[PDB]
Amino acid sequence: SMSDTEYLARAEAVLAAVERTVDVANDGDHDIDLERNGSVLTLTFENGSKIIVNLQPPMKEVWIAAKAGGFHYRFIDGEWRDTRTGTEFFSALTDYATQQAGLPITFSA
Amino acid sequence: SMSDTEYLARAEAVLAAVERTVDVANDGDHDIDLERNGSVLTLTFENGSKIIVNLQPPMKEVWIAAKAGGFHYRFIDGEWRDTRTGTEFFSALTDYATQQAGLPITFSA
Amino acid sequence: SMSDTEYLARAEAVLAAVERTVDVANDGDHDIDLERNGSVLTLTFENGSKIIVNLQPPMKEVWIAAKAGGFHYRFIDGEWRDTRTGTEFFSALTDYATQQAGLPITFSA
Amino acid sequence: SMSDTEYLARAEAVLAAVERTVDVANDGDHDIDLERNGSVLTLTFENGSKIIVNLQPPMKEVWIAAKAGGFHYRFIDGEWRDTRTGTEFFSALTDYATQQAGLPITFSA
Amino acid sequence: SMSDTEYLARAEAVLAAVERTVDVANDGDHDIDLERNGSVLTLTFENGSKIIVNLQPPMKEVWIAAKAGGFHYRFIDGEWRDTRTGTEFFSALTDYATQQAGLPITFSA
Amino acid sequence: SMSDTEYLARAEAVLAAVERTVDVANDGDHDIDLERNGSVLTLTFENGSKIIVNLQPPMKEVWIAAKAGGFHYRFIDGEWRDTRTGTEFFSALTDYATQQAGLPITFSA
Ligand code: NA
Ligand code: NA
Repeated sequence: SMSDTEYLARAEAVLAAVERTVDVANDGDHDIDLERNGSVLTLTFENGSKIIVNLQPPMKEVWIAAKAGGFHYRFIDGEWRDTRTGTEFFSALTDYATQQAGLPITFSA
Repeated sequence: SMSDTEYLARAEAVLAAVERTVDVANDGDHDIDLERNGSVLTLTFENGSKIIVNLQPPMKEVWIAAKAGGFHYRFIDGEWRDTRTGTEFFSALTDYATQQAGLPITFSA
Repeated sequence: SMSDTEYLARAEAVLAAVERTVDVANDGDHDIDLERNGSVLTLTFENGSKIIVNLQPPMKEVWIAAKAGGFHYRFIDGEWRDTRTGTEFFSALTDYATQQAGLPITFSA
Repeated sequence: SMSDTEYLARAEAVLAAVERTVDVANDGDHDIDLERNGSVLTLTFENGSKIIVNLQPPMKEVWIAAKAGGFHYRFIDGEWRDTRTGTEFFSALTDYATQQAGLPITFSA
Repeated sequence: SMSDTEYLARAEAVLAAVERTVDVANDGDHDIDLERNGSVLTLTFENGSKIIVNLQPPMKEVWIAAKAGGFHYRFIDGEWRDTRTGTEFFSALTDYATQQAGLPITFSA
Repeated sequence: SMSDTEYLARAEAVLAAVERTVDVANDGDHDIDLERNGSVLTLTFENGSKIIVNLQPPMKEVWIAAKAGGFHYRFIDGEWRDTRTGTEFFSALTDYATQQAGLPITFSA
């Protein structure tokens, strides 16, 4: 269809925030491989496991694919919420990334 | 009633973004006449046609009046959407302004 | 549960905006006592009356307690709205604080 | 020259913030006439006195003209500061507007 | 050294804004190939020419490489400015991209 | 003097960001005691050590007091920088907090 730049600005800002937090983690005790390609951010942990954060423009969503599964987030009333459970994006990502890093990594707005 | 400054801040920011993009277009190949008076932004293209972007505070809306018609936008879940079709504001305005300028003008958040 | 940092960032920003406006009022003709403790902002007016603005994280709300009563606000479609009447936050607070100060204090996004 | 949209976005946001605060004041005890024309905001107080807030793009400035005089503000290190005294914009405007309204009006970021 | 997330948030936001504007241009009369890889945004115009916008973290800069040359921008007093001429980022990019597209493309904050 | 609300909005936003990150850390493996009183944020780690982040309005600064010492930050060209070394705020705080928690805590804009 037509690009929705209001959606893209918000969704791209999520990818960027995630990348900055990983950069900080990598300054310290972490070694997470990070790749940003198009609208896809791929994190590869030291144990070889992965988390991908990406855009789904057709539903104006941001998605996570992690060891725990695949989760979809829509921006509703000021924040990104899991379309099934309502769980807020950064809290879920923190949970999944901490599981996979074996060392806390704290994502926060 | 009482002024809703949260609405006004968002709606005024739309008018301002539209004006900046037109200013840039006017630095280049365009000659669009721009007038900002109160909460009304009037664009007059070289062919004499017009687009008006204005506020409708009673419904917390931003409106377009263009050759294509009159469209009303409400801020829902992080963006300005056409109250009838759901089309996002800047994508619609891009379409209408490009029709009337005869040369692409690209509005974007 | 888990801290919702997207909610907290927005709600904390309300407390901060309220405090800045009171600081400005206090530079001039006002003498409002202000206390910020945790997620609770307490305003004590010259006549001894009070307004408290605080967070209610379980419902992702910001609350007012004032002479006029207790009001609850949720962030819906870009702004903080009274969960019962729909009244926008800063307009309501302006009303209540002006009643209690006996001199206009203007809160605005 | 060429329009500086980064400057214009910041400077226009000042005009908009000033207008919202006046709108709130006008909901209450004030009757300030407000006119926004192009990049010029004219406030006319009940006593007939005036304050104008406007843009000066050639120096990327925002200016005040008030009873107290004419003051020029540049954005330096995160805020708008008087080019002669360093006084921050909203604090100065609060001072001047309160003088002219005869009733406190509190401008705040 | 250590990742500067305040710099990265601002610089990444430039890349994202540029990409959104190109997306809009591509909805209309343009066909610009866009690739985002790491902190590098590559635009390939219909005539085969290129513009790259990328990060230079060691000096907290954003760079352009275009037909017109290589330009470096630092964030100073609220905006991205050419380190040699002071020209603001989006105005320069508009100039270079319009040269290379042969059809106006308007970048704006 | 007069309250500088442009400074206060930026400085308060630092305190709020720090608090949100600690809240997230506390959802996981951490137990950091957090107290926000006025413009002072006190963090008490499990080993009894402390970090305080607070405002210094007279110089428009944000300060850290940590085991490593006392550091002062001013907002210059888009970010908070150590007035002696130029080190950016969140990178320094990450370093100090990680030292004192004994488990990485990642602060990021
Ligand atoms: Na919303
Ligand atoms: Na700055």
